[PDB]
Amino acid sequence: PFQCNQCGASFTQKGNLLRHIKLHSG
Amino acid sequence: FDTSLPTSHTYLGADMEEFHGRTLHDDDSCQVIPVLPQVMMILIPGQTLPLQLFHPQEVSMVRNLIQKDRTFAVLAYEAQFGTTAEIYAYREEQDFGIEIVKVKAIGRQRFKVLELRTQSDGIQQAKVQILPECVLPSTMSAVQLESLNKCQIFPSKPQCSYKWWQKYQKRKFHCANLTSWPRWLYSLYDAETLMDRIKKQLREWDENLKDDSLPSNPIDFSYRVAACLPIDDVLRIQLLKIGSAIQRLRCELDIMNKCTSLCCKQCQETEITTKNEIFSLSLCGPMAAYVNPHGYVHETLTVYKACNLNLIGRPSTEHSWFPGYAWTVAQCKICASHIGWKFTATKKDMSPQKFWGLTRSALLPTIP
Amino acid sequence: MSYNYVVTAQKPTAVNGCVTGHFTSAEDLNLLIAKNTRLEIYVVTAEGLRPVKEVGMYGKIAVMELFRPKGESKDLLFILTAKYNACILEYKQSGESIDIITRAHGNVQDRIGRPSETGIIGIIDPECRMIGLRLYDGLFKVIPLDRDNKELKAFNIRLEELHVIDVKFLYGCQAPTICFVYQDPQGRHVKTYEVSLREKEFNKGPWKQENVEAEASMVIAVPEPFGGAIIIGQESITYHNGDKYLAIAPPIIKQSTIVCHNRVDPNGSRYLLGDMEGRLFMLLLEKEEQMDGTVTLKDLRVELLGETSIAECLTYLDNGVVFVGSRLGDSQLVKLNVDSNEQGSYVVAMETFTNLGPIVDMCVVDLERQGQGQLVTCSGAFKEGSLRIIRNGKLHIRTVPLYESPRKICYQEVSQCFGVLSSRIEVQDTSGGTTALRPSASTQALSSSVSSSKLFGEEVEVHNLLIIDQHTFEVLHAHQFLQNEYALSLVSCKLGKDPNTYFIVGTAMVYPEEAEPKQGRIVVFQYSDGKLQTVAEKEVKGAVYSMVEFNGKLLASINSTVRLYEWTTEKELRTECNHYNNIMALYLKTKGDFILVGDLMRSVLLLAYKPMEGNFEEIARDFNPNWMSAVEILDDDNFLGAENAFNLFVCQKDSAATTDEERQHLQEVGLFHLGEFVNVFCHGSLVMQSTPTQGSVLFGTVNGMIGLVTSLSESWYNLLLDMQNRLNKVIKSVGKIEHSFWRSFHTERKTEPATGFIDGDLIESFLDISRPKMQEVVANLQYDGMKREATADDLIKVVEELTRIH
Ligand SMILES: Cc1ccc(NC(=O)NCc2ccc3c(c2)CN([C@H]2CCC(=O)NC2=O)C3=O)cc1Cl
Ligand SMILES: [Zn+2]
Ligand SMILES: [Zn+2]
Repeated sequence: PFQCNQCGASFTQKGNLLRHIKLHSG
Repeated sequence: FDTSLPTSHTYLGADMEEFHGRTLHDDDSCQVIPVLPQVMMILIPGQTLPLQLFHPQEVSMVRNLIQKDRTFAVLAYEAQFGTTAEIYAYREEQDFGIEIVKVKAIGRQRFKVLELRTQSDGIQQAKVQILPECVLPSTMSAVQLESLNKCQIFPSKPQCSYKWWQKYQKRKFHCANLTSWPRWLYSLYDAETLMDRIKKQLREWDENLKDDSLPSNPIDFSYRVAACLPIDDVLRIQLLKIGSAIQRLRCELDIMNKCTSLCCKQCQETEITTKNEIFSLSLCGPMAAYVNPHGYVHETLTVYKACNLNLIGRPSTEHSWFPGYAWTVAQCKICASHIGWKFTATKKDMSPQKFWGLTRSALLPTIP
Repeated sequence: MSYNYVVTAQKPTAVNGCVTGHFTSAEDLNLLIAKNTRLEIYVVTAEGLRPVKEVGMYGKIAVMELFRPKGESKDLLFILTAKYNACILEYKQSGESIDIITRAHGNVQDRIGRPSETGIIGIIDPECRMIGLRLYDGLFKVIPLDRDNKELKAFNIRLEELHVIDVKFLYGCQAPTICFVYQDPQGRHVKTYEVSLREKEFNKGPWKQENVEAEASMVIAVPEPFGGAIIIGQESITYHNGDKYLAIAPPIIKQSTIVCHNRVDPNGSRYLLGDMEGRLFMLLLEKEEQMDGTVTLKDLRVELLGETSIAECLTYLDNGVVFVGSRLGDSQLVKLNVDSNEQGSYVVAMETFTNLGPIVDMCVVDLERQGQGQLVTCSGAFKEGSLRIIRNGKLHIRTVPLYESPRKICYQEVSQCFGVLSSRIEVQDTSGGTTALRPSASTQALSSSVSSSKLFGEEVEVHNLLIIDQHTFEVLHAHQFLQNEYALSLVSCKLGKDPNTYFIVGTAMVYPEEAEPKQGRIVVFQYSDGKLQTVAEKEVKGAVYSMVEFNGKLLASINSTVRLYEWTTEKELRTECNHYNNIMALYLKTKGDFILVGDLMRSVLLLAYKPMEGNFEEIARDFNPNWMSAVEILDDDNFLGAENAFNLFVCQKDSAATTDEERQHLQEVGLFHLGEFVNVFCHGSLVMQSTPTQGSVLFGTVNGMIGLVTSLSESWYNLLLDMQNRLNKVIKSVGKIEHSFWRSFHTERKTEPATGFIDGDLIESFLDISRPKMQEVVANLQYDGMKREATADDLIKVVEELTRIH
């Protein structure tokens, strides 16, 4: 259900997307 | 594959407003221009840029700019150098309550920051001077025998090409015997020869027509080549800083000849691709620019194969830049950083059947 | 903070213009020769040229023509400058005083435009009614010619054909008519126009366009009674007169291309031609009387008169005496006999004129005086190359022919010999190998050798190293390199603790398939016992553009790398350090521990050597897109260079700058318009060895001019600048051309006033003016420990002291 706004990948756990966001960030 | 399609950015929605008039400022003149905050790319003159305006303040600013010169500025980040962008394509649908504005612009000129100011509203203004574009005369225009001046005009260009180029070099740089350098040294600072060499290099990435695909002006040709080279932000800004066309052409040729490896930016050691695999699928060149559903801009480069990547997600045709293709998210095998997507066709009889589109940002050129 | 002083030690000698006519007197025949900035007027007699007048102009003469408008006893002169200064002059003689008075003057530059590829063209209508100039593509400038046009007002006319190759007015036409050969995608064509002054327009000409040969390059206007035009290309010569059309394709002229011509008979029965290889041909037109009195052309013929110097412009004087001016060799006077000699040549040489240009390299040596220097230069090209020895007596000049193209030279004192890099052309052999064209100095040496190998009819370059005795200048030895090898640099020096002396040569391997060479050699030879032996050899992946000796080590430039080599006791080159640049290091100079690196687009770089770290360290840089031809170091702070538009510039570094950025950038503190393409710089002097001037730099240029540059103190610079300003208001310049405009820094896009340079010629001209003018000049002036009203005597003494340097 979860999906990253930037890369578009689909995730399932909130922590997964939280850590994913850091990859393409400042 | 009819490489014409990706240029049109048909995924925007078509039915786009068109403008015919263009405006050019004066060289060395100082002008005040607004700066859009969302944009972050290092725009180059002649390159097309799509954008999706969401926030109400920037939407209103764009609406106002429509009737105005339709121009703004993009800063190549601290900001010292930037590029003016003229907006030519505009559309608004307003669906979903929010005002989703879709725009397409093109770079016009290069400027240097003189002063930057911030207003209460939130948008930023900047006064800047327009850097000039300098073109040098023929290197043999200084030393010359006037009697031989009648031999400068050559017959129209048609194995055969090699012989014609040898004759051209032997005849144009004759008076080089009056200086302390040979002809082949002067040939390295020639616009036509460098352009021909760059055409030969590009021929391996496409089956395009030489006459129509590229312009005949050294400045336009140099900017077009620069707009389609997988180089870092530092390299691109260094290219932009260059003033003369000959220097830019030489730098582009050096980059093409030397830089052969493309590695993960984050890792800096995980090799990803080799230049030999670089192939173009859009007339714009091997690397193009697109916009995601949420408006973020991405520079994408097409390659037949990749390596050291992990695939997540499932194929989906939603909002795909490439018509008739799906995508799955590709992360670095080491750092898991996004590198791009894998595109696989859903219909057969496609050249190719699958490939990879890697974002420019994650790339890092490496010289073996 | 430069305060430099530049003077000319040898006036230019290369000839780029020659015209004949009754100029100084209607009863006299005059020959005018234009050599860059100099105009020489001779009177031709039975014995030969008798010099009469010689003047210098504030410009490079680009167009020169003699015309005689109705109502004039004798012809006038029309001159144009590369800066678009146009002037109409008359020769007036009053008693024993001779002067040139400017009938008219003006500037014919356009604010916006692009100079044509083929260059400036000027023409005068035969009836003497207008002047037609071609300067920018797509436009044709017309100056009406009237007695009350002293301002030279001109008007432009639109021209549809962008690429005009040639254009000339036609004789015997009712209204001003011009025939021109142009090019377009279809091919090359010849077309005619009639110029209307009343409406300032073009009108359809007599005969319509005719498709011409795909290489037509020369147009000659045949005078009455034949009229029409003659078009000369590589493989044929044609004559067009409208309905008439007569062409020939002789098999003699296909060897080379004709690049000059000159009418001989007043009625146009015959004409001369010369090609790039020196051949001199005579073209004959056969006259037909028709059957009703009217005459018409009947046939054309070509005959090879013979061989001479590489002609730049021919001219026929009288009684078979032909003056052949050359930009590469020596101008000659030759005689055309009616009977050929044993060989077959019809031309017999009579005289010769010295011509040092083009000077591709030079050196300063002390042969016998031990206190006074002398100059050795490599002049000429092709079969005109030679060595010139120059010493103060006017300058005494000695010549040593080589019959091939020299490129570099150096002096080895120990062995009393000169080492010269040279090249010659060989025609490919259908059976394999190569064949020489003539006996050159590289093949007549007493002893010869060929380098050991390692790793059709088209010209091929063969490079050689020649060892020449310093006394008899005989070719002691010759050495030949491999095939497809190009020798670039030459150096003589010791290395390390080795007490011997060597010649060090850099070569690049070049093939007609790759842009960059990507392979080359460095070779160390030793000369002794009358024999040359290869002491050492090394291979480098690149081309060695330049080399220098650096505190007992060897500094080389390989593509974009600067490499320092040390000499080991085993007689081998061991790498010491490297430094990678972004620019091809063409020009290398050194002084103390500082190094100056330059490329072909004026990208100057300063480097220093750190013994503690044993590696280089960038100090300062200066990048500005423009063509550079040379660079030299004056002292630890100032640097001199020659750049596009025949300009000199001087850059400086501020040692005491507060911030790193300020001291990381070079300042431009000197600009000057020399008017010559400087080719080589050197340190030395030609006078016997506390003085106002410190240092001395000799520069040699393409036209054959030698110039001298020195430094000055601030007070002297101010005094000389004030004197220059005062003098500019009392000197009657020819054509009324402002000195400041002439010496202003010039390019295609920028133009700035001259600063930091004092023109030596103008200052030294102070002695020629009359005493009352001298008194007027120094009026209300201060001079030196308490400043006082300056007197003419003090300035005269100062000027003599200054002119004593050169
Ligand atoms: C109104 C709305 C409805 C649905 C979604 N869905 C999503 O963002 N769903 C996740 C999603 C987000 C961003 C992107 C993608 C999917 C796919 N993609 C690339 C793939 C390669 C290509 O060629 N075209 C692309 O654009 C993105 O940039 C969003 C909105 Cl704003
Ligand atoms: Zn993401
Ligand atoms: Zn990674």
